[PDB]
Amino acid sequence: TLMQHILRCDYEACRQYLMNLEQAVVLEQNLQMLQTFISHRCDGNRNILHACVSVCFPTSNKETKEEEVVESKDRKANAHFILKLLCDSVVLQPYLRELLSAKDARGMTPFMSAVSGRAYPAAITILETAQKIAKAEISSSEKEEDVFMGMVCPSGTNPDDSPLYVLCCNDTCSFTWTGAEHINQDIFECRTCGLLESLCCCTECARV
Amino acid sequence: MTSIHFVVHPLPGTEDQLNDRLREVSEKLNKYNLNSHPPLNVLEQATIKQCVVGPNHAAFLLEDGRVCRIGFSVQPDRLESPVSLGEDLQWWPDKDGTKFICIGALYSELLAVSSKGELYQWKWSESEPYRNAQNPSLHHPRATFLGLTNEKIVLLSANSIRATVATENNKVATWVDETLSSVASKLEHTAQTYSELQGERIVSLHCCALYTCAQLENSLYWWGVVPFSQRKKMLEKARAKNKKPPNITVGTQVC
Repeated sequence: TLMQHILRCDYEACRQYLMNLEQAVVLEQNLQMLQTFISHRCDGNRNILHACVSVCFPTSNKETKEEEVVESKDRKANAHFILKLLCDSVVLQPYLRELLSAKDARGMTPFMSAVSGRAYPAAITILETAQKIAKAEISSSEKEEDVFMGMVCPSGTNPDDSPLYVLCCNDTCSFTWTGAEHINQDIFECRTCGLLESLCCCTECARV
Repeated sequence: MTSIHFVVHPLPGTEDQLNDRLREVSEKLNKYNLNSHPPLNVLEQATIKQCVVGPNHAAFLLEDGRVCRIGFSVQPDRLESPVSLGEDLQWWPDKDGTKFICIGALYSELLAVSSKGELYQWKWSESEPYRNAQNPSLHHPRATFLGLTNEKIVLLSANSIRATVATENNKVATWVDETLSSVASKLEHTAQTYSELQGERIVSLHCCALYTCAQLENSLYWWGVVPFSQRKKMLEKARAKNKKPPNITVGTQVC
C-alpha cells in the first residue's frame, strides 16, 4: 500500500501513513508493520528511497524549459516532496542509514541513481540527508567517514561509476543541438546495439 | 493481501511484447487503482500455493488445503483485462474433509492430489469429481492401472497432454489426457522407481504437454516427447539403415 502511494506520488497518503507509523513506534504496536514496509522492494532490488528517486527522473527537456492520474508538474513536485518527507520523517531515521547504503540491481545507492538519472534535485536532497545521518551516528565504533562514503559512493565501487565523475560525464546527445545536420565530431560504432559501421553515435552517447 | 491479474500473450510472440503486457498491469496499479472483480475477491485474503489454467476454467490451490475453479474466456474485443470470468466460482466438493497438497490440469479434466496421496479426477464438464463406490480412496478411475491406489502420491505436475506423479517411495507414474487414452499404451507407464532415479529423492516435477522432467536432490532427469529435430535425425537414420543392402523363395516373409 505505502509503496504504491510512493509510486502514485500521493504525498498526502504517504504523510498519513508515516504519521500512523510514528504512532506505531511510540505506542510499541504494529512494529512488524513498520519493519515489513521497510523491507518492501520493487523490481531492480529498489527500496522505497530508490523508488522515489526513479520517480523523480525527468522525461523531457520541454518540462525543464517551462520550469526555467497525476500531472507531470505535480508528479515531479510530489515525488521530490515524498523523498524529502521520508528522509525527514522520524519513522525512518533509524533505518535511513541502511536504506541509503543499500545497493540496487546495478550497485547504485539512491544518491548514485539520482545522479545517473539526472535527478540532480533528488541527488542534492539525498546528499544533504546523508551528511545528517553520518553526523548523527558519530557515537558508533565506525568513523563518520565510513558511513558517509557508503551512502554516497560505497567502497569497492568501480571508480568510473563515481557520482562526481558520472556527473561530469552526463552530457547530452549531440543531436539535441546538431539536429540531423552533419558536423565534424568523433563517432563510434557499437555492435552491441546494432550500430554497425553504416551507423554511429557521438562520443557522449558512447560514454553514457 | 494479494490481487489477481490476468495476462494474455499471442503465440508465437516476443519477450518485449510480454514485458509490455506486464507494464500495462503496473500502469493500472499506479494509475487506475481499480477495484478487483467480485468473482475472485474471496481469494484476496486467501493464500495461494499453486494455480493452473485449463482450456475453459482456471483453478487455484490454497495453502489451507482448499481447491476451486472458475470458467473464463479471452475477449477478442481486447485482443485487437483481456480475460472475463463468470460469476459462478466452484469450490471443490470436499465431502471427505481432506486437504490437498498439489494440483495440475489436463485438457479434459482437472487433477489434484490429497494430503493422503490420493489422486483425484474431475472433468471440466462434470459437477463433481470421480469417486469409486467400491473403493473410497480411489478418486481416479485409472489409478488401478498406474498402481497409484497403493502408493502415496507426494508430488504432481500436468499440462494439457501429459500428467506425471512422484510417490513417497520415489515411484514415477505417467498418464495422458483421455483424448490420447486410446494410444496411451505408447505414452503412459505405471508407477515405477526407475533405476536412473534410484538413489535420489524427487524434489519437484516439471510436466508439460510433451514431456516431464523430475528435479532430484543432486541431478536432473527427464522423459517424454522429443523435439522435432531429433525426431527427424532418428527417422533419417532408420530409413538409411533400411535402404542399405535377395534370396526370395516360396514361404519367405517379405515387405
